[PDB]
Amino acid sequence: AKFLKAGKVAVVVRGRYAGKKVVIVKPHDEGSKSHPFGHALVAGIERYPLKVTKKHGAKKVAKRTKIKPFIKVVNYNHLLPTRYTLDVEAFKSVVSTETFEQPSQREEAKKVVKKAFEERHQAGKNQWFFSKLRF
Amino acid sequence: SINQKLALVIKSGKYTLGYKSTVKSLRQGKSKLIIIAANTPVLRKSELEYYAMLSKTKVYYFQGGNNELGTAVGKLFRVGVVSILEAGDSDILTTL
Amino acid sequence: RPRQYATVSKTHKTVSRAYGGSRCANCVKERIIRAFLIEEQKIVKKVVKEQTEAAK
Amino acid sequence: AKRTKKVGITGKYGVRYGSSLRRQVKKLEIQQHARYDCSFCGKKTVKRGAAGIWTCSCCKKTVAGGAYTVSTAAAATVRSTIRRLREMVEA
Amino acid sequence: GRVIRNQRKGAGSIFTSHTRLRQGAAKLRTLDYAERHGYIRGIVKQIVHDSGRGAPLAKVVFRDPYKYRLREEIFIANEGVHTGQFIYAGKKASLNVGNVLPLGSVPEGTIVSNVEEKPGDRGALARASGNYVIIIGHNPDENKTRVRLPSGAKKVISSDARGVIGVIAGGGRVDKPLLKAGRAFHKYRLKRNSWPKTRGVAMNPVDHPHGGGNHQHIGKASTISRGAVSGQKAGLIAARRTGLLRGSQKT
Amino acid sequence: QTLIEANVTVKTSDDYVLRIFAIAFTRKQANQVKRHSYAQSSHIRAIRKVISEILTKEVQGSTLAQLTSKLIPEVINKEIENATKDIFPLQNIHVRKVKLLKQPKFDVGALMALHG
Amino acid sequence: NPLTHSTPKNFGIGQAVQPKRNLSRYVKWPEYVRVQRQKKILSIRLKVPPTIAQFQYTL
RNA sequence: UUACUUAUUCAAUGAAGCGGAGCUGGAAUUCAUUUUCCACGUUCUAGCAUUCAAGGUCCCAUUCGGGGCUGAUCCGGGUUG
Repeated sequence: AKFLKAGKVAVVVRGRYAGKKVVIVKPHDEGSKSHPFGHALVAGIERYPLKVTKKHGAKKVAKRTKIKPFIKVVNYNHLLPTRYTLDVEAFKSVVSTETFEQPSQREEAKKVVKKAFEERHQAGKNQWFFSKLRF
Repeated sequence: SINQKLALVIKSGKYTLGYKSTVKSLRQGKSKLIIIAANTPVLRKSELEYYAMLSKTKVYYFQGGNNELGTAVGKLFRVGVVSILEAGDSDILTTL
Repeated sequence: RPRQYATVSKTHKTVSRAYGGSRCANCVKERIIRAFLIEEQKIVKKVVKEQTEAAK
Repeated sequence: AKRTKKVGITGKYGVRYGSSLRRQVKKLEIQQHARYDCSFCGKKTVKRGAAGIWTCSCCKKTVAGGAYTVSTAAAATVRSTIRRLREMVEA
Repeated sequence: GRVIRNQRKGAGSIFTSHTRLRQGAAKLRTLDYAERHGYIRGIVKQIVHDSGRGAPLAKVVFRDPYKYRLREEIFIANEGVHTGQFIYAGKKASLNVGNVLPLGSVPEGTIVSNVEEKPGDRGALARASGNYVIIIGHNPDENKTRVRLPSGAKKVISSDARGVIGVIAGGGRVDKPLLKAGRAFHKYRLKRNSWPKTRGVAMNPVDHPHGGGNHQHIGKASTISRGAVSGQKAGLIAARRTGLLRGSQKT
Repeated sequence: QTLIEANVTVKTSDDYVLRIFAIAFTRKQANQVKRHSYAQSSHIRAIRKVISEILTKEVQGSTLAQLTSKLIPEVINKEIENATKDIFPLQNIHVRKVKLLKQPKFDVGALMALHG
Repeated sequence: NPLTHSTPKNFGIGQAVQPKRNLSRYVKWPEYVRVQRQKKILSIRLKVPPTIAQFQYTL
């Protein structure tokens, strides 16, 4: 009956990324070394894309379709799970506990996640995930 | 009566008391029944409903406040929500 | 005092979270949860209305 | 501990104002200074700020209610009456 | 031989109301489109004590249907209305305590308060603490509603007049004896300059029609005609009857 | 002998509600040598509940004209007797006054239907 | 095309801010405009003597 | 007493939804189908709702953008009582 899968979509409600839609990709339910709690490795969107209309010719379109992601180790209690699910293949390999604690490949994984998120947003899919939570 | 079922569950099976514990149980998938008091705040009640929908567990609404739910569950404090993990001897999961 | 706030930099007047210098963490969390849950409630109510209209 | 036989809270008034007036004031003063259950959280935390203002400090809520009681008998009667009328209109 | 207390009160220099600490006029929202064609949902956000008034007031917030902004209204709080609560104002609102349904919308026997005398005057009847107006009946043709007023009175008013359903909060206040000239002093020092009152028989004949005499007596009958003029209307004005009552209100 | 009186407030599909009475008695059965033959005061409850159920079921799905046309032939008392024979024969269980508590609009079209 | 979506707001009684419609019917006109229109209205609403209605009979 | 409103009087509103007819359906079930009525997208939650609005459609002398109609029915300028 577990529903904290390695590919699900939640919203972070605590921390600097409060109210931000993220995809849980690596669930560490049975603790860890530096985080002996029930937590998860997730990849959210720090800056949502702006709405796109027929009245911009490709340039404002690219500017408003730019995506700025983030990766985070976050507690389950600070996570609010949602029924939506995101595909995790392009960055599951690049997101792991070893990629954390070290900013160089932290930014590298951020680049990979950014490329994947931009591709998946220009593709007309996962619009709820790529939309913005208003509160 | 439902109070008798709850007392039998207390005596026989396993349960957790409180919102934090019951949310933990719903996330870990070991909770089967979630009893929510009538006077539980609507935001908390809807959050528990969403968690139960996600984890495919059954939700029962106790017609009574947290004081009455604590009295039924046998403790002398307020419980706003209880989680039933195994009934032990009652048929509370099979009923209703 | 307000003029000291004017002369003080932005970091001390706010927190990095959304609604940083205006609302507390608990209130922000409660309103985020309320927003998401009420939107989900609205979606399921909309599909229920659609299906019952289609049936009738 | 019973320090006074029958004056209760009206020992502050001592001897003045008359026994009957002091008794009425006593009944209403215990009513207004009592602690009441909060229908939303279930804790005995509802105090009175002013007449008709009843604040629950634990859950940070305010309720409109009687001058010396959280809910008057008239308020309960009109609650029942409007509930009955609403149910009749609905069904 | 000199102007009397009520004559001075009418001029009203020191007899005006002390309105510094009042929280604004307690009126219902305007009847523009939504209150007469549907309902608008507002949040009662805060419940406060209005100084000089025995009933609490409610700071409520609605959304402006025409421009992006919030509109704050000062309602008279009904009993049971709590903070952060959805109240609903309009023709199609549900019969719940705190809602602002019109009289034509509420059914027979309903208990309403702060009811409008005419549609759009934002509340005129049953506004004091613990008071309410009962719906006695409806006349759909020439749409009208017969209601009972806290004075035990019958008034027939337009069915489009609104009123918040329930009873004014802060009831039973007058049940407590004031017990002290100090309590009366504070009450009236926040209300207006009308206390303490000296008795006309205690004043001098220059100061009052009741003044003068070697004994403190009124002298003439204390029932005054309705056609009497200013300075003469002291005592009982146009008293139909007089003396201790024995019976009921005949209603 | 014991009297049993019952009343129901059955809701009508024609936007009416019919308040209906029912009157029954216990009677000296054959082979009886007793003088009173009183019921056990719980039989009375059982007869009251069965009468209420049967009246409600019969009135439900019926209009005023159908109700009158089935009340006139005096078959309802025999139907009640048939349905409650098991506890007692129970003859003369007649169905007392029915009255409408409110009515819909003036129903000019219903008048044309009745007079056409 | 895959980036844009169907927003439409609902303009119900308490749904969303009403759109900027034509309020030319409800313009609080200047006083002289009001005198103009109401003077015409009064002239056509009163029973004019035949000298009017032999005028206003332009060829 | 009668079917009046324009004089006059009263009260509000940033003079915003007035009157009438139409889009859609539910009715007695229509003695032939606007003939009579109604509704004209919101009630478990102290969330949000604002860039001549997104979409749709036609036209683009085509730069980092637009124009008309629509979305948001039409007529009468009596702001409403």
